[PDB]
Amino acid sequence: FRKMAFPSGKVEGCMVQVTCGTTTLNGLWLDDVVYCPRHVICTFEDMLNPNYEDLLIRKSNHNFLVQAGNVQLRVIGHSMQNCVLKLKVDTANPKTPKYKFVRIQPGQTFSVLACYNGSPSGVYQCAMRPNFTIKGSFLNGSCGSVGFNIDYDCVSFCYMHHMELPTGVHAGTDLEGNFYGPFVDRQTAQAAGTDTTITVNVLAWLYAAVINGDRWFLNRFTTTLNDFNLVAMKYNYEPLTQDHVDILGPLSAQTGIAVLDMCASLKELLQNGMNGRTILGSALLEDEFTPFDVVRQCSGVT
Amino acid sequence: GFRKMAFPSGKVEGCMVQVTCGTTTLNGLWLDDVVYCPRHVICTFEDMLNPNYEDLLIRKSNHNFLVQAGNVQLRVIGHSMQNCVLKLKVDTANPKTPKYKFVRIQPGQTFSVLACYNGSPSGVYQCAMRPNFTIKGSFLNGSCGSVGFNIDYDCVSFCYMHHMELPTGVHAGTDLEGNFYGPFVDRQTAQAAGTDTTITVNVLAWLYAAVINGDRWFLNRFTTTLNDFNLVAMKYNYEPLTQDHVDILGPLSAQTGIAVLDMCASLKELLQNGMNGRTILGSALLEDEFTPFDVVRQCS
Ligand SMILES: *[C@H](O)[C@H](C[C@@H]1CCNC1=O)NC(=O)[C@H](CC(C)C)NC(=O)OCc1ccccc1
Ligand SMILES: *[C@H](O)[C@H](C[C@@H]1CCNC1=O)NC(=O)[C@H](CC(C)C)NC(=O)OCc1ccccc1
Repeated sequence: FRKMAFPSGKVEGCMVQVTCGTTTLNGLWLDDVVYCPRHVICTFEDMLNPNYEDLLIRKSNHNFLVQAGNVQLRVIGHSMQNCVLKLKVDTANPKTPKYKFVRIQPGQTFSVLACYNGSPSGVYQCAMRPNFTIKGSFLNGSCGSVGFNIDYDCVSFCYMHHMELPTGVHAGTDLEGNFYGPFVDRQTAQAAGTDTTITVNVLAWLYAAVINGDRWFLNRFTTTLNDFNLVAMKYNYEPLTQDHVDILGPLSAQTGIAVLDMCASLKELLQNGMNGRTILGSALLEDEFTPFDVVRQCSGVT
Repeated sequence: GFRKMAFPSGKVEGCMVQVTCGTTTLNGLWLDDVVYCPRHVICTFEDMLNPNYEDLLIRKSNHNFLVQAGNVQLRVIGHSMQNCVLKLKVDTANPKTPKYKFVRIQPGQTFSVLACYNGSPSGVYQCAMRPNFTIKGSFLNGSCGSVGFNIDYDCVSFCYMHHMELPTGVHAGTDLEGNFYGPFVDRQTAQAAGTDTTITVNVLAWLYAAVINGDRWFLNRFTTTLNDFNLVAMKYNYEPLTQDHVDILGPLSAQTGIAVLDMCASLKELLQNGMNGRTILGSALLEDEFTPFDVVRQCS
């Protein structure tokens, strides 16, 4: 199995650069609005302790340089929504895809289109960790790069990049500017809370193993969801939600293995280990494949 | 941070089409007025078992090829065969053709794959040409004609077209000139690859990436000569490290202050002792599908 990103072309067509003063980052151009992180309006000195409402009062439409490549897009209005700036421009992007704005849950995965100066540089799969960080790959100038999923030509944007935490993981917002997790867009000392393993995704990977014929771990036990959740937390595993049980439905049906039966199989792995054996060729339980990712890879969805 | 990252696929997405001959369907690459696709599209499901391609091709007409770009059919006005690749001349030029080149990559080099089905892009991921000329892909029925590529300043360098899956689950294909990487043939028969080896220069590049990313547990105070390292590498089915490789690792050594032969001593310890259940960049195994260039591009 490999981490497979979505094709990025529909998003590539929406990336622009936004500059204020000498601070340049990326923005997302959909119809006649450009979305970008609000700290574009900060000087380096401002970022330590910014008063964003006051900083925005000192900015006019003509203070914003928005460029598609080297081509300027005239700003005709501006507003701030939470941690994102919305710059109304005088041109509707002809490459705007069908799109939605969505707020994802921990455990969900998405493709990141890493960009610099409005120019796409690479694409990779990320998972939202339970502590609301992502283990990304971002350098200076990457803010405003977005994360997304695609379903049948509709792009669901879920992440906009804002910052790096001292442990080297990354934090950001949805496209309404609301941070994932307890982070704020100030250049202050912030720490990601203790992370946990994404149980629903480990279960998805056990189903993927079963589908490919690797099933030694299937036991003769079962469990209740509550009993499992209480034990899983003792092993630094996330508890399962009703939604998690439901999204495992299709893999459960495909393999004929009840979700709570697989939970009991995982519990044995946690209480006794792997005892030298492997699953899908690995001694470690992978937790960044969602049940959708497993079915997406085993099917030919485009 | 450090991830396996692919090139943005938009420039290639605009070139993918569907090609059908009878009941066989796969993908094609549309550049200017030509569509490139694997020649086994002309085979029936049963022809595939043992095809004679020149004999099968002379019996086809232009109208036997159905090329669809999205919903729109392109009319085939000519066809030729170049090795294992069919070149279909269409009456329409692709307005989305990027600046491009056809290249044949070297074992150990990496490229992005755009997996497609029925002419529609499905996923993108990074692959390496293994020393035994297989790739570890993720491809299903209908993925043939999917391409691999690298992108440099808006010029797309096409290096791979997908043709088949081996019994072991690894994959084989050709360059855009139709010549297979490796000793494989486009016939529906079980084929084995030569014994694979590990790409040593890539493992070292990845160890330098782990250092850049503030990880050092595997480093040591020992040192080694190039020849003494290659003796141990060969013993562990690793590829030889050349002076050219040592040179290519130069920038990464200067950035980290770790001489190449010092990183070699580190890797030799890793090979003879194992990782003892520790991990490097979240991995339990030594990763060999990042080139030195891949590490530099992502780390700087
Ligand atoms: C936006 O491009 C940038 C992305 C960072 C650059 C390095 N890797 C990244 O992901 N974001 C920032 O520079 C961000 C701006 C604040 C106003 C949110 N600041 C930041 O990430 O600082 C981290 C930091 C905090 C405290 C001390 C030292 C560094
Ligand atoms: C083209 O879409 C397809 C890609 C395969 C399909 C399964 N996964 C893939 O990557 N290629 C073929 O179907 C190919 C046809 C030519 C060799 C004529 N055949 C193939 O990959 O099967 C090889 C094989 C050998 C022995 C047993 C089973 C399969």
